[PDB]
Amino acid sequence: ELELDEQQRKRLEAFLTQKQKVGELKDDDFEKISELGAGNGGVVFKVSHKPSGLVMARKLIHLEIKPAIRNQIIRELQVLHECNSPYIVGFYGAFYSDGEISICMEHMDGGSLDQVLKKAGRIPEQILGKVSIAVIKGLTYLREKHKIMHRDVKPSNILVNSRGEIKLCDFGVSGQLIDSMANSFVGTRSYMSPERLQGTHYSVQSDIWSMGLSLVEMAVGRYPIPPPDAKELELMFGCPMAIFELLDYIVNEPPPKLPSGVFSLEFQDFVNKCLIKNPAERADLKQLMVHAFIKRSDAEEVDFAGWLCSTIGLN
Ligand SMILES: Nc1ncnc2c1ncn2[C@@H]1O[C@H](COP(=O)(O)OP(=O)(O)O)[C@@H](O)[C@H]1O
Ligand SMILES: [Ca+2]
Ligand SMILES: [Mg+2]
Ligand code: NA
Repeated sequence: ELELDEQQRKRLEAFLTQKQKVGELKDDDFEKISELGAGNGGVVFKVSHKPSGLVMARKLIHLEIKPAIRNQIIRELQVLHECNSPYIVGFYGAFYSDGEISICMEHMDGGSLDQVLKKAGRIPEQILGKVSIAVIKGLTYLREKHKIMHRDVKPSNILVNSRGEIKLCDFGVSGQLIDSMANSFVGTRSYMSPERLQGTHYSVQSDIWSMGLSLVEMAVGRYPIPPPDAKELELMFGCPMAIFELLDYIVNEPPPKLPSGVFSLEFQDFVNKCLIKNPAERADLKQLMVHAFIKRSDAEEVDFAGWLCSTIGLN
C-alpha cells in the first residue's frame, strides 16, 4: 500500500531536487504573500523564499524560550526531512528568529479540508473515498517508515491541492516543542478517541477514530456530536454544548454514524468500523486498506482536482 505510481515517484523526485537547491533557511529571505490560516499555536503565511524563488507555507509559533530549548526543537524537527511521501506535506526546514519558531513546508493551494468543507456545504462520498485512501496511506507510511503516529488527525490537518493531491500535516515529531507549546497553546480535543480521553489505549488506532469522525463531519457538513435530530437531518438532505460536555459525551455515549439512505452501506460500514469505541474491536490500518469501501473507491476514477477547483473557485 506504499508502492509509488510513476507520476507520484516523479513528483517526489522533483520536490527533493528543488529542496536541494534551497540551502539554510533564514528569516530575512522570506517575503509575505498572504495569510493562509490561524490557530492558537501559531499563524501560517503563504510566502516566497526570495533566493530560490520558491513559494512556501510558513508557520510561525511565537515562543519565548532559552537558546537551549529552541535549538533542541530545531533538532527534533529535522526528522521531517526524512518524511517523504505523496501523502505527507513536503518539508523545507525549520529555524528560530526573534521569538518565533518557523516551519516551512510545501504550499498546498487547495487549503485544508476544514476550509474546503466550509465552502462545499458537504463533501460527496466518492470524494471522501479518495480522502480516506490518502489518510490511511499517510498513516501507514508514518507508522511503517518512521514508527510514528499522527496524534492529531482532523479536517484542518488534511491539505489538498489543484493537482488532486491529499496530504497529512502537523503530526507531532518534536516532544520539546509540544511541551513548550502546551503552555498558552492547546489544539482542539474534539477529535480525540474515547480511549485517549480516558488516558487509556494510545496507538495508531486512535488516529483511525479521528479519521472516522472527520469523515462523518465532512459527509454531513457539521461536527457530528451530538447527533443531528430528525429535524436537522431533514433540512440537510431533505430526507451549544461546552467543550467539557462534548468530551464527556464522546467517552460515555455511542459513537456517531452516518444517516442511512443517503450514503452507501459500504461507506456507512467503513466509518462504523473506524468509530468502534473499543480500540481493540476497531479496525486497524491493514483491515481498512482492504475494506470494501476502500477497494471500491480505489477503483473509481474520480476527478478530485476537478471537483476541488470548481468547489473552491480555483478554476
Ligand atoms: N502547507 C500548507 N499549505 C496551505 N495551507 C496550509 C499549510 N499548512 C497550514 N495551512 C493552513 O493554515 C491553517 C492553520 O494551521 P495551524 O497553525 O496548524 O492551525 P489549525 O490546524 O488548528 O487550523 C490550516 O488550517 C490550513 O488552512
Ligand atoms: Ca529578520
Ligand atoms: Mg494544523
Ligand atoms: Na521576520
